[PDB]
Amino acid sequence: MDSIQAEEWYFGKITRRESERLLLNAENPRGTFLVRESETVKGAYALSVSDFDNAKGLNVKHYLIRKLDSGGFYITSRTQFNSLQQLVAYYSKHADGLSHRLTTVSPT
Ligand SMILES: N[C@@H](Cc1ccc(OP(=O)(O)O)cc1)C(=O)O
Repeated sequence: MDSIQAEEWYFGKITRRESERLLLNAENPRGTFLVRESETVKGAYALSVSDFDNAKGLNVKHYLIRKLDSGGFYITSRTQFNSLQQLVAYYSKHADGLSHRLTTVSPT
């Protein structure tokens, strides 16, 4: 499997604030996204996704991706993935509990 660093949507140690600055671009389709390290939960990841909310308008959603020491990743413990690549593919197809499905890799 490709290392996560080879994936166009993986931005590593980009901060939550830096991810919001990027994803709040009004040109980005709803569901523009990247994956990053979590700043608050060591060893976890975050899925950061451009959104349009009925009340808040343009906003960025952040979903915490937990990593099992035994192997695998999840946002909801009932729905586990063997890789971040599998997780991104799954949430690209359907929201299944996110605000919106993933549509667009954050441009850079
Ligand atoms: N519901 C939380 C879930 C969350 C928690 C932490 C997290 O990592 P970081 O602090 O790097 O954004 C990402 C998502 C949120 O909207 O922030």
